[PDB]
Amino acid sequence: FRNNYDGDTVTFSPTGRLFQVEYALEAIKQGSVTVGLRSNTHAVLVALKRNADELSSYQKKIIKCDEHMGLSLAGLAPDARVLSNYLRQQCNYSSLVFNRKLAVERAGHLLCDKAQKNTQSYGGRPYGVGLLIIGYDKSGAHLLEFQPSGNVTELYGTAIGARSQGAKTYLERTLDTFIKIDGNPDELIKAGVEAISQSLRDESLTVDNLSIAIVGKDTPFTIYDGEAVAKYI
Amino acid sequence: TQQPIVTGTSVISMKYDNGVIIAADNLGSYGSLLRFNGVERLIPVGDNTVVGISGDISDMQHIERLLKDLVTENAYDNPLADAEEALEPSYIFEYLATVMYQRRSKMNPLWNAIIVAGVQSNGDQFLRYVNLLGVTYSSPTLATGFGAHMANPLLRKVVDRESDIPKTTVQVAEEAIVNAMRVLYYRDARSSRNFSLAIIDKNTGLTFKKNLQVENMKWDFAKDIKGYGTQKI
Repeated sequence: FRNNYDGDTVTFSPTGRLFQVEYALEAIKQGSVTVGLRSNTHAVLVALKRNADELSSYQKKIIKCDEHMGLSLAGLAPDARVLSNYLRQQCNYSSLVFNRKLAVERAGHLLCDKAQKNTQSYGGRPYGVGLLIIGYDKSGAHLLEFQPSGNVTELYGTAIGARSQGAKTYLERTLDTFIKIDGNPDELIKAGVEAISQSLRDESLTVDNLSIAIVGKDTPFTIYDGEAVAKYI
Repeated sequence: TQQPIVTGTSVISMKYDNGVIIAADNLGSYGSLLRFNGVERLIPVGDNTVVGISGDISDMQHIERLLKDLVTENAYDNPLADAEEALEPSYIFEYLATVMYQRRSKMNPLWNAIIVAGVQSNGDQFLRYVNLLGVTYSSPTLATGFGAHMANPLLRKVVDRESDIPKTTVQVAEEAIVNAMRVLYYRDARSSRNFSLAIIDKNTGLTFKKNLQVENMKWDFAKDIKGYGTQKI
């Protein structure tokens, strides 16, 4: 079975599955956990940075795309660099040509279409990384979940990566609460850090291990690492 | 590189306390031949913007097609197309300016002079100019071609600087514009008596007036003029 239909992205299995895409999705599950959640005034990204040795640094997981948009990654870092770069350009194009800030919803559509092309043609390969996009545009705060299959969804909160299921259940429980944490960034963040620690197991979030990002009403997308995240541990 | 063939003359405009006014006659000239008379040179985009075009008419019609497409395109996968994500006057202007400058940079201009009039979503008045060279500028009053020489002087007696805007009513402004159109009909050999006038108010919305006519003209004093110097009868 599978072995005969998983040679490339241009082959459908007898049950209508695309294995190369499913294998790419598996690289996400092997990636470190990251969480995202929003209220009506702010959107937050929380990520657990992974290190190789105790002599190495913890690889960044959050990338800024514009003053009002950013994302967190889980899976192949290089693919995240390619995709975030494409998004940086799309945000750029929107500002230069229409003097308009790119709608988060539109960014999701562009990402979906870019990923899709790599699941229907020969020679290419699907992107092997998951993305959580947050932003504040003309219709408020937003959170998107991007999958290499091309499926992009808008949520109040979510999580991807290994053991991501813990945080996801916690968020699906805390909903009514954090969704109302308006005009209070520090609270939304703590709400996110609590969600991520629901997927811990190995260790505990430290200072050079935690990474947070926020965007909102009067808050440009900014990234907090190290000492700057101490007050949340 | 080209040369204009069928052309539209002046486009005049100014801003008042609650919005902007723009007008242009309905003539399409062919050199000295006043060839076409049912030409509308004021292009409404949505209900918050009006684009007035002078210069080559074939290029004007092309710009018209471009604008209708911007509207269609903006409505795609956009559930907020008639609300928060509707086209803003500033987006429309930046787009045209971009196009105008790229075309002159390829030595193949759209032989026009354009004025984009409208009201932003936050109530701000929008008035900006762009021409075949890609040159852009804003002012309380704007006029192209002949109107730049004869209309701006009359319109600037009403609004000479920024602080004069809030002190100016729709009635005063429209009166000034209408008088300017009459003056242009007196001294511009490529003008028409019929014209269109549009008002974009942050409260009353868009008011598009068609088939206006220059009225209250003074010609009687002509009976007394005879000869060119010494002739008495």
